[PDB]
Amino acid sequence: GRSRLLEDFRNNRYPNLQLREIAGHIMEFSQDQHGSRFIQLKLERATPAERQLVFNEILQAAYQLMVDVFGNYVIQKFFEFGSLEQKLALAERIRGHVLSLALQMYGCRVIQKALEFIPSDQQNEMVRELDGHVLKCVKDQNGNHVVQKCIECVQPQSLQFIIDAFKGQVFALSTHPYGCRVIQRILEHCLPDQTLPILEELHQHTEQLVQDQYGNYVIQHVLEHGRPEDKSKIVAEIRGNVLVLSQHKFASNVVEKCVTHASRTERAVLIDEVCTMNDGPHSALYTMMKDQYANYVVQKMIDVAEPGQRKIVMHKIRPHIATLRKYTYGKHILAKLEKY
RNA sequence: UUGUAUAU
Repeated sequence: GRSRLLEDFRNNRYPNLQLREIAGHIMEFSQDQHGSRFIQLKLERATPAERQLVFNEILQAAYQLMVDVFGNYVIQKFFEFGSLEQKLALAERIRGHVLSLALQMYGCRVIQKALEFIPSDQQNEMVRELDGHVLKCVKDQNGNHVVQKCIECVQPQSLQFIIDAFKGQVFALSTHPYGCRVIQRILEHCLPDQTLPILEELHQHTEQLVQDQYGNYVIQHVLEHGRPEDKSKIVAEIRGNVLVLSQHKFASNVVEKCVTHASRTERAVLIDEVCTMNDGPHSALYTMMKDQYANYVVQKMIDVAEPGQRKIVMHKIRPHIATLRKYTYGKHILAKLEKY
């Protein structure tokens, strides 16, 4: 299968091989483990003349290289360092194939790279080829990265169709391992008329979402980047349940984000809840300090509590200081107390 | 190494 030239190249007969010397052999080298790398390194410091020579041989069969295990890297390099005309030509070779490349293990990488460097007109045209296949792409291991990329690179106005497709299924997608990702990208880049519906559904299912393996990340995202109004709705769902959620493998993380990003009043109230409320033997705080997950919440509470309130928290912990040593997680609270 | 998610 390999030509003499490539054959000899792999055998090291050409230690000083230059781009111009593999003329007529570009496609072959590109689909070869070492040949590809050989081309990729020459493409970054090659005269636009040498680059065109390489371009001439891959344009026609560009797609074949896009879905190639080693060839997809040569195409990516042109989208990044090639000329504007070369990027546009490759873009034309992609036309009509966006969907299949987006779901392709190697091609999805080309699509993502292309979206980053082509003009808005070519981006929009690429995006439109996904019209009608949004959920299929969002749920695909390769395709979800292309959708995320669209969301971060394309004018949010051209993404409305993705928003339309997400309406009514936000809860379902927020617990999906790829969907939770796309949803976080939508919250960071889309327009208010587009994030509003998404947020309304996230609020509707906050209770289930904070406890979900993936949904908890979506909720934490809102706490770390959302508007105060959205952050407050989330904090309101958490209050009254601090103790229980603090002991949950997934929701405990959301409790921490609430403590950290809540308003001054909200923060004081969440901490007080566990300083006042009693849990069977002793207060909620004591049970929290001995728990495998809640001990982290107590520490976050010590860190952000205001001086006056930190004092209250310390006094609550104080009496248990000697006993804490006998518990796996209590010990970790003792360590935290050291600094204080 | 006291506790959870993205790919050549």
